[PDB]
Amino acid sequence: MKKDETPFGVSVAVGLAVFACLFLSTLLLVLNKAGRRNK
Amino acid sequence: MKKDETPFGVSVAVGLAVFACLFLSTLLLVLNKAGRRNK
Repeated sequence: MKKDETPFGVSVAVGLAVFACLFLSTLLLVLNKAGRRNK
Repeated sequence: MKKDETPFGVSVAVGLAVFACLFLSTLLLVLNKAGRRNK
């Protein structure tokens, strides 16, 4: 429940986070909309 | 051809990577097919 939190690869955490953030945003909208949009 | 390679957030890089990996796998699959499935 309680642990440290030191800096480790900023550029890495930034990029990776952004990517993961999009993945969660896409799936979230997919379910909410419950309907894929065609061309 | 020659670059550094020091440790930086292992548990973080591992988890984040996995997440991003799945995101790319999903987009690649849907795009690869390039065709929506009807009822």
